Amino acid sequence: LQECLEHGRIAKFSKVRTIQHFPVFMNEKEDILWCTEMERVFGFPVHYTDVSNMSRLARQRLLGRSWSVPVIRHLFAPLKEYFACV
Amino acid sequence: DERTRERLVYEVRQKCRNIEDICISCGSLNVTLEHPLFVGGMCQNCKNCFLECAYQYDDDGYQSYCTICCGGREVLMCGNNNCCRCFCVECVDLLVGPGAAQAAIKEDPWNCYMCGHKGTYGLLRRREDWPSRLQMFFANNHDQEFDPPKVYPPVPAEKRKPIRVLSLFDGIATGLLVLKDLGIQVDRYIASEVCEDSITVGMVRHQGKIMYVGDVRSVTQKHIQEWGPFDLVIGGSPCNDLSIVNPARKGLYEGTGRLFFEFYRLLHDARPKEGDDRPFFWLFENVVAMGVSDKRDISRFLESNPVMIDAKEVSAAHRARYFWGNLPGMNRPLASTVNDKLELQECLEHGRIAKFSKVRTIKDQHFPVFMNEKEDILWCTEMERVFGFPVHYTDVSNMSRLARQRLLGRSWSVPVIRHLFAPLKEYFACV
Amino acid sequence: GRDLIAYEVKANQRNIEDICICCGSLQVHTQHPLFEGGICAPCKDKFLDALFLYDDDGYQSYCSICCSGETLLICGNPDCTRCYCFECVDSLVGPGTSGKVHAMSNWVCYLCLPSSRSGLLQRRRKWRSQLKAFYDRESENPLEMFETVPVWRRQPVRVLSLFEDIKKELTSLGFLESGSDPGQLKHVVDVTDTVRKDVEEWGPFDLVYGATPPLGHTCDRPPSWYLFQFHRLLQYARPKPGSPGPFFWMFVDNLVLNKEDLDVASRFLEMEPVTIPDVHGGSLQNAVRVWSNIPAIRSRHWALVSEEELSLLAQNKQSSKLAAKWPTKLVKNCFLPLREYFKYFST
Ligand SMILES: Nc1ncnc2c1ncn2[C@@H]1O[C@H](CSCC[C@H](N)C(=O)O)[C@@H](O)[C@H]1O
Ligand SMILES: Nc1ncnc2c1ncn2[C@@H]1O[C@H](CSCC[C@H](N)C(=O)O)[C@@H](O)[C@H]1O
Ligand SMILES: [Zn+2]
Ligand SMILES: [Zn+2]
Ligand SMILES: [Zn+2]
Ligand SMILES: [Zn+2]
Ligand SMILES: [Zn+2]
Ligand SMILES: [Zn+2]
Repeated sequence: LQECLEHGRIAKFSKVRTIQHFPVFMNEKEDILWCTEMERVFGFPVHYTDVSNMSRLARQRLLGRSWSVPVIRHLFAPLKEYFACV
Repeated sequence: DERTRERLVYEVRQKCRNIEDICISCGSLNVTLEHPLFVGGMCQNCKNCFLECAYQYDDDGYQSYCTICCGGREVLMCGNNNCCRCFCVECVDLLVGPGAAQAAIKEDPWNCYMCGHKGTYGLLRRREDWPSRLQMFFANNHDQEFDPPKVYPPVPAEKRKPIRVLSLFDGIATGLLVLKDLGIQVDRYIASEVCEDSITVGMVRHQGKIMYVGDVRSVTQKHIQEWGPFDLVIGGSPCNDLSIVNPARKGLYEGTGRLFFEFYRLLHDARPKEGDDRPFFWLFENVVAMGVSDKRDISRFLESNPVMIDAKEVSAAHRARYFWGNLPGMNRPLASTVNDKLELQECLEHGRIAKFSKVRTIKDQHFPVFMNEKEDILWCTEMERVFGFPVHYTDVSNMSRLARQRLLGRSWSVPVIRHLFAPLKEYFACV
Repeated sequence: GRDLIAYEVKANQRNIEDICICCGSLQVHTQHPLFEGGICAPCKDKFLDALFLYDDDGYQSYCSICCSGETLLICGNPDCTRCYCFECVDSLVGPGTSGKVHAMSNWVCYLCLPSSRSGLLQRRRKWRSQLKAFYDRESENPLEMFETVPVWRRQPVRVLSLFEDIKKELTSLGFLESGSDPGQLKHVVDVTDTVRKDVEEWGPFDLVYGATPPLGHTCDRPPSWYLFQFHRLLQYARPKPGSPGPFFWMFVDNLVLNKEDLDVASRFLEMEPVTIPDVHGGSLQNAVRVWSNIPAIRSRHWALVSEEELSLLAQNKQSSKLAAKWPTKLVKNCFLPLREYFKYFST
């Protein structure tokens, strides 16, 4: 998890489990994972969801429902054997 | 003396007086200047009123007062696109006629006289090189006469060192970002800021590169001495209360004025002694919609003539700001590179078209974008693109849109500050 | 708390539209029409009540922001009736402004000219329209209601006045010219032969007036006949369809047609009569029944005056030997709102 954190932030947890509420000890204070870090946690590209003027609670909720990106990469990877490449 | 004023206008139109010999704003005889936009004289009190009021804008987005007299009774707003000018009824009673204002109101597609396709009218004619005269009009502010800033000879390129910046009122660390964009080596960046979200933005975007402090007022001269010699001190006073845009204007230089003097004190504390000829530089920034005596006190204390710089010349916003400072080439004209977007439409997201070519930050025009047959705000990443920030610059922490927009708005315009900091490459080390 | 807002907007950096400027309430029903800010629901009702209420001398009855008649500041423009109050000027503009304004005595109000720096109170643009729209959406059973005219856009008013000359009244209301030979009012006694072509030949009209006679009969023609002639020539003097300009009409009865003919008249002028008495010492000296569209004509109504007492008044005044005088002062103040629509000038 610590590799997915921003700089200036240190995680007590090694994993975050979404199905000690706020998982980050920054500046002697308990804080939520930021949106771009949740994006990093699932393996999305950096700043993936910052498209429109939406709230933080909605955008976190939009991220949490999504499939885990290296898992879906692992699954979709043998389809390269069956279809064209760039 | 109102009857005498109108009487004087009567004498003018009977060809007994010249319109250039009378002040068309308030009817005074003490004509020192010529009115920049239109034909007529201009007294000094009306200059001061013109300085304060000409770039003030209502929540509407249109001008707070009349363009002619910076005052007036009930204004006449312009229907032309992107134009925000206002002409009060009383001026139009003179310059166009006492029956043509009432008949021009009935005209539903009404263009103002700075936007009038014909350009020439009977008593009022538009002077030709008015943008040139508008530019010159701030060089015309020689009421505050000072000596020019001291020019230091350039240090050789092998002897250059990384720059050391004291940045008061840092915000979202625009100044360091611009220094990194120029490729200048930064030894250290000390920043004093109070709002946590802006601290956070800086911490993340500048990984292992910024030392943070507390209150500016708390910072002592001992702190300034012990944090190394500084090579560049930058700062800008809060323009939330100082502008007319905020509906809450209980004072004018309560709060924000104090904080200016904090910049003043720490500028003296960071200034090297006489005889210490090492290159030192400083920049202060403020908004144009400000008080004259306010502007005088600032120019006196900083001992310098301000330079207005509008960001329209380089960016996608109307961001006119005063810059006091001794940076070389602060006067020289702005150049807009091909990376800088001069049209708003280029700063929009895909699937979005803009009616405006420039938006000014503040059934009525509140939101500037026609997307999917619907009026909508600029998105936060687009506002970033409008000021020339890197894409997704402020998406660090879990903050609301309103707070984040507000955060963005206060910031200095990135190509403008690139234009100001660019000759510092001649004085400090590169990457 | 009227005083608290200066902290609330300045320190708490809060929008003026979220608080009620008229009293200091934090829950607002809507926004204030004339000035920048919100307004709460009882103040909304209070405002709508007081809206077009003026005084007898000519000026507005209540304080144009909050509708407080307790303290009043008269504006120093002869073409502005707007009167204010102290509590507002210091609360909304800053702590020592109402006393300075009172000491000026040549003070134009905010509506007149806003070039003066204002502490917190901002004037809404277009506010005349905003006022009209506010009344439309916020009044229960809204009525025939025209946007208020900007002062330079105020033309002289074109009056038709049937069976009673109102030149003297409206001239004394500064609405008609004493120095003009071309009369800006057309009085007609006999309308019997009049055709639509004739009323159209006489020019367009802004105001139409018509009244039944008092008890001393100049002629024997029944009081219903005047009412119906009024209705006809009223339909003739109506402006051509598509006209934005303000057209008004005012029919007056000096208690001379009975209840049956009164019911007929109520139907044909499409509203209920407004009774406006003269009460001296508590005692009903006289009274008059009106129909008109003129703003706040209906809030001058007195529901205390019963129909039996008006029948008694009619019986007592018919049986007197005195010659009949036109009750000028009852309907005189019922033309005051047209100040805000039409060109005034006095001497
Ligand atoms: N009737 C419907 N049709 C389409 N999408 C629907 C739907 N009802 C719900 N959804 C959306 O479908 C999603 C359910 S799970 C989404 C996971 C998706 N693979 C991802 O990575 O984003 C939610 O975004 C939900 O809002
Ligand atoms: N006492 C104080 N010390 C430091 N920063 C302060 C302050 N009071 C206000 N500020 C902050 O200083 C900023 C004023 S203007 C900020 C502009 C800055 N150059 C930028 O590009 O972001 C605001 O962010 C404000 O919150
Ligand atoms: Zn002048
Ligand atoms: Zn003007
Ligand atoms: Zn225009
Ligand atoms: Zn209220
Ligand atoms: Zn009041
Ligand atoms: Zn007034």
